[PDB]
Amino acid sequence: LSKPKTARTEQSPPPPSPSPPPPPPPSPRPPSPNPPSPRPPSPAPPSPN
Amino acid sequence: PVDTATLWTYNIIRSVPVPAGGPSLPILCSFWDGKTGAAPTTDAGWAA
Ligand SMILES: *[C@@H]1O[C@H](CO)[C@H](O)[C@H](O)[C@H]1O
Ligand SMILES: *[C@H]1O[C@H](CO)[C@H](O)[C@H](O)[C@H]1O
Ligand SMILES: *[C@H]1O[C@H](CO)[C@H](O)[C@H](O)[C@H]1O
Ligand SMILES: *[C@H]1O[C@H](CO)[C@H](O)[C@H](O)[C@H]1O
Ligand SMILES: *[C@H]1O[C@H](CO)[C@H](O)[C@H](O)[C@H]1O
Ligand SMILES: *[C@H]1O[C@H](CO)[C@H](O)[C@H](O)[C@H]1O
Ligand SMILES: *[C@H]1O[C@H](CO)[C@H](O)[C@H](O)[C@H]1O
Repeated sequence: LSKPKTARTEQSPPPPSPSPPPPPPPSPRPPSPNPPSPRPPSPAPPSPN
Repeated sequence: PVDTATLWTYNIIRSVPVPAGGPSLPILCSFWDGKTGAAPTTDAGWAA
């Protein structure tokens, strides 16, 4: 070869930069609703006379 | 002839292969050409 290995004046290039991190786990889920509020008392019948 | 370069090529072999999942084993080869001063006599000189 024309110019031998002793005449290679270039400088070596850096290593590969690292690989990116992984994605996150899917977030949880908003708390589910509550069961319908219980109805009120029921008015007793007419008072006697 | 005097005052020309010359290519010294070294090939190194390890008894056990580097672990497959681990990083590369990084080596620093310190070299004394055999004609200049008396060569380092301690590992500190080789590492310098
Ligand atoms: C309430 O209903 C379901 C589960 O009960 C859903 O996953 C959410 O937790 C919320 O919307
Ligand atoms: C690093 O790479 C360059 C090639 O550009 C050169 O061969 C150096 O000798 C090597 O150490
Ligand atoms: C990523 O790292 C490599 C070497 O580890 C190199 O320096 C790149 O320039 C950097 O972006
Ligand atoms: C992710 O990226 C780096 C280079 O950026 C390298 O290729 C790793 O092998 C890959 O996992
Ligand atoms: C919901 O939770 C996930 C984590 O699993 C994500 O990182 C964010 O905190 C949010 O999108
Ligand atoms: C009366 O009590 C509740 C309401 O207060 C409900 O409607 C019942 O059906 C009734 O008995
Ligand atoms: C008639 O009924 C009412 C309900 O509020 C009450 O019990 C009285 O004592 C009765 O006279």
